[PDB]
Amino acid sequence: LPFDKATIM
Amino acid sequence: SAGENVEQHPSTLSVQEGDSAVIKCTYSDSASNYFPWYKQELGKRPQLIIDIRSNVGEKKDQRIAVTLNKTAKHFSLHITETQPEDSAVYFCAADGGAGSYQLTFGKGTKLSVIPNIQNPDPAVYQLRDSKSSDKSVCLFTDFDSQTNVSQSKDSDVYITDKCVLDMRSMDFKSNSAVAWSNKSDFACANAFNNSIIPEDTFFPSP
Amino acid sequence: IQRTPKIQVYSRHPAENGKSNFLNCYVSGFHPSDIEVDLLKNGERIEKVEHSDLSFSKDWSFYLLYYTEFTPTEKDEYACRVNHVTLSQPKIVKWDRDM
Amino acid sequence: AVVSQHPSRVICKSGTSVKIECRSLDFQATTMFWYRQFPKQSLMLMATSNEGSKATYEQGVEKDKFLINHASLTLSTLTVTSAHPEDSSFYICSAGPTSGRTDTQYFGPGTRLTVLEDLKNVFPPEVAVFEPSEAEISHTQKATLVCLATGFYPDHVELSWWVNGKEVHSGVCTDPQPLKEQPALNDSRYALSSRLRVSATFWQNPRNHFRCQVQFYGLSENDEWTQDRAKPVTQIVSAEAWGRAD
Amino acid sequence: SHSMRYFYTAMSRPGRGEPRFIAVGYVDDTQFVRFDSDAASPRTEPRAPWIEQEGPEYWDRNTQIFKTNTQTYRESLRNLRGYYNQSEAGSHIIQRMYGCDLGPDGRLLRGHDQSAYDGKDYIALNEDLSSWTAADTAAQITQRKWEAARVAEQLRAYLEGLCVEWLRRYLENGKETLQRADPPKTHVTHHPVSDHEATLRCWALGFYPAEITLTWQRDGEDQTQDTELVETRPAGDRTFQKWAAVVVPSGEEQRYTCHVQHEGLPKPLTLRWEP
Repeated sequence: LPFDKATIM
Repeated sequence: SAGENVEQHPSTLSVQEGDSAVIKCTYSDSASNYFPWYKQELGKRPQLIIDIRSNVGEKKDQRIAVTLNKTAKHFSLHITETQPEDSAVYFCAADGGAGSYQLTFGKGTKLSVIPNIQNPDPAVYQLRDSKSSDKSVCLFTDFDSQTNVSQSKDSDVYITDKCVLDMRSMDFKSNSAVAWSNKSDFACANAFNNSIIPEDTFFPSP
Repeated sequence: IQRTPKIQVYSRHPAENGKSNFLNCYVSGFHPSDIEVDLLKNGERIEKVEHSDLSFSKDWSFYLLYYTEFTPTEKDEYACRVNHVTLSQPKIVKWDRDM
Repeated sequence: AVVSQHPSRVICKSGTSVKIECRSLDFQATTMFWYRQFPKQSLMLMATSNEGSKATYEQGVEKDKFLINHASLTLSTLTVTSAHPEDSSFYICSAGPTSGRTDTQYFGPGTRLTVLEDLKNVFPPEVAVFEPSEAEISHTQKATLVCLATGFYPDHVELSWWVNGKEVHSGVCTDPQPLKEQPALNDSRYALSSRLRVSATFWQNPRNHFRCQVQFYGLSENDEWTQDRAKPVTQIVSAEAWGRAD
Repeated sequence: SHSMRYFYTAMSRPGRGEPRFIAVGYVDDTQFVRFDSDAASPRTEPRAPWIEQEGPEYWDRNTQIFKTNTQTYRESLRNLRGYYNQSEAGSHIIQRMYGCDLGPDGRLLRGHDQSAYDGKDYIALNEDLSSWTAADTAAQITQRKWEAARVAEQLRAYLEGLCVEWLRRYLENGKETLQRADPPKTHVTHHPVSDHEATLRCWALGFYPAEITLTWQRDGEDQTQDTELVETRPAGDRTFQKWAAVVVPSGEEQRYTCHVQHEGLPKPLTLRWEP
C-alpha cells in the first residue's frame, strides 16, 4: 500500500 | 470521510485550579494515523496545541501531554496543574476513513478551570465615573469560587456573571461581577443581596 | 545529466532450434526516460512486442524489458534496435545465443 | 504557517452576497476546508475546496447558497448568496501544506457574518470608566477600575486596557459575553463591562494614565442613509482615567 | 530481508499538455502494481497474481493516492524549475523511491525515502527517519518546506506502521512465490577467441531473488580485475540471469574455477570447465 500524504517540493 | 467517527468524553469539564484535566477521544478507523488537539478560546480560532501519530504511545510538552492506544482506538489529552487560562473548548481529530480526505473532529469539550481563592475578602463597593456625572456602578469582588452570581428579576437592574483577573506580578487572583440600573432609586444592595453574597461581606455605606 | 542505454539481447530459455522461446531486449542505465526499442527478425520489425513497466535502479537510471515469443533457427538473425537522445543514430545489437 | 481570512466581520442587509477569502500566507494549498460555528461551539464542516476541481459539500449543505471557489494554490473563497438573518454565523477556514490524507491544519481567524433585515437597528457603544473606590483602596491596598460599554448593536465589539499608552493583560478580566439590555426581543441592544486591578500605590500616582478601548465593527462606506442619526461606522470609542492622589 | 518499494516518475512535457506521473510497486524483486496518469480515466492495475485478491476498495484507495501525486508533482516540477531558473520549454523529471526493509521478525529494519531531479540525488530521508540530506540549496528550500509540514514524522509513522503491515500481508498472500528462493541452474561454457586463448563463461540461470555473487578464480585467487561481469537481467518469467567471463590462455582451463553465492543454494558452488 503506498503512502497517502503528499507535500509539494 | 465515511468510515471515521470521533467521540469526545466528557462534553463539559470543570476542574479546580492546580488539579489535572483528562479528555478522552475514541476513533473507529484503522487508516487513522494522525491525531491533533486544538484549543479554541471564545470568539477566537482553534489553535493547535499538541498532536500524536500511530507509532508513538505518548508525547509530552511541559504541562500538556497526549497518549494513544491504537489497539483499543482511543487517545487522551492530559493537562497538569490547570490554570484558569486553560479554560476553552478543546477538539480532538483523526485523519482516517474512506472517500473525500478530511480531518474528522470531535464535537468539543468545554473545559472550565475554577480559580483557587486563598484569601477571600468579599465586598460590595460603589464606583463613580471618571469622565463626568455618568454616574455609578456596583462591584461585588474578592469572593471565593463557591459564590454564585445570580441574575436579577428586576428588568431595570443588570448583573454581569463572575469574572476572574490575574495580577501575575504579585501571585494574586480575584473574582468580580458588576451591577447597575438606570433607575435613580437603585442601591447596591438591590442587586447583591443576602441570597448571593456571603455573611462575611464587607458592605460600606456610599 | 544524460546516460546512454546499456543493451542485452538474450533468450528466456537456452536456445534450441525449432523450439518456441522468448527473445528479450533489456535496456538499462539510461536517462531521460523516453526511449524507442524494436525487436528485429532478419533486419525487419517484429510487430507483436510487449514491454515491462518503467522503473529505475539505485543510481536513478531507467530500465525496460522488451520481449516477444520467437522460435530460434540456425540461420535467422535476431536483433534489438534502440533510439534515445544520447544516440546520434539507432543502435543495433544482434542476438548471440552464447551471451 | 499562518492562514488568514478577509473580511473578519461583516454586517449586511438581507439579500446581499458576501464573499469571504481564505489565504495560506506562507505555503501552497491544494485543499481548503470551510466550517461554520454557532453558539453550540462545534466545528461543522460545510465544504472542501479543491484546486482544479469542484467543491465537495457535506450532507445538509445548501450548495446554491454557499458558492466555493478554489482560485489558486493560496486562495479559496466562500460566497454566501442572498444572505438572510438565519445565515448569520462564524465562518472559518483551514488549510495545511500536506495534500492527500489530511494532516496538520491551520485555521484562519474566522469571519463573523451578521445579516440584518433592516440596517436602521445598528448603534455604536457609549463607553465609561469608573474610578476605584476609597473603601476598596483602604480595605485591600488594591484599586479596581471598571469599564462599561452600553447601547451597542450588533454584538461586534472588542475591549482592551491601555496603561501609559501600552496595552495590558495582567490584572484584566472582561465579561465573556455582552448582556441584552432588554432580554425579551429579537433586537435588543447590548452592554459589556471589564475590570482592571492595580495596586493602590499605582492608582495614587497622577503620572499614570488608564484607557479602556472599545473597537466597534459597524457599517462600511457603500452602505447609505435615509435617516438623521450619525453614521454607525467601524470605530474606536474610548474612556479614560488619570492617577488620583489624596 | 524482505522489502517493499514504490518508484515514482514525474516528467514535465512542455508541448504535450500536463506532466505525466507513473508509479510502480515492488515486493522484493517482484512488481505487483502500476499506475500511469496518461489516460482519460487512469486507474491502478495489478501486475502480480497474489494482489488480484484485493477488492475494489483497495484499487480505489490506490488510485486516489496516485491522483493526489499527479497534482502534487505538477506543482513540484513547477517549483523546481523556479529554484534552478529553468525555462518552461525544457522537459524535467522528478523521481522518488520509498519503502521499508523487514527484519527476521515482522519489524521495520530500515525505512527509505529518496528523491532525484533530472537523474541526480535531490533530497533523502536519513536513517533516523527524522532528518534530511539535501544535495544543494534548491533541495534545502524543499527541506525547509518539508520540515515545516513535518513530512519526516508522517513518513516515520507510515514506514513503522502501514508499510510493514501491508508488506507482511503481501508476503503471506504470495508466500508460494515470494517466500520461495529459486537457486540458480549453473554451468560453464568454453569459447575460443584466438588460437591460444579461450573465454570461460560461468552461467547462473532461473534464480530468484536477483541478488547473486559470481566470481572467477585462477587457482583460488580472485580474478576480479580480469573478469567480465554482465548486469543481472530478467528472464521475463519473474526469474533472473547473469554470467561471469574470463579470457584464458589455451591449456590452463582446469586452473580457473567459478564461485556462485545465492540464498537458494544450501552451500556456495565451485564450478569448472567439464571436460
